[PDB]
Amino acid sequence: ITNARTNNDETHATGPIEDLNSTSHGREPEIESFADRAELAMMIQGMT
Amino acid sequence: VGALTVQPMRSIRSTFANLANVLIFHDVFTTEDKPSAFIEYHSDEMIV
Repeated sequence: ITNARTNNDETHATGPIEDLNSTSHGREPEIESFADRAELAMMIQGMT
Repeated sequence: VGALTVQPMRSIRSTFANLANVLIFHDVFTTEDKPSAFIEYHSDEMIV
């Protein structure tokens, strides 16, 4: 067993998928989303 | 005594040439070798 106080990346789970149920691969990217920012701060305005 | 040899011989064939000329007929289109299709498969994958 070894440790790592690391939270800025993964760099610890690597490998090739071998089946749509494979559970030990690397990491693939995700949908490129956007800002969608709406805070909750006592009379914020529209920005529609 | 000279003529009538064992090799075949010819006829008389008089000589006037009677206005000979040549026409040459060309069509238009040509060839090529690779198929060069219209529609083609193209692919893409989902796992990085």
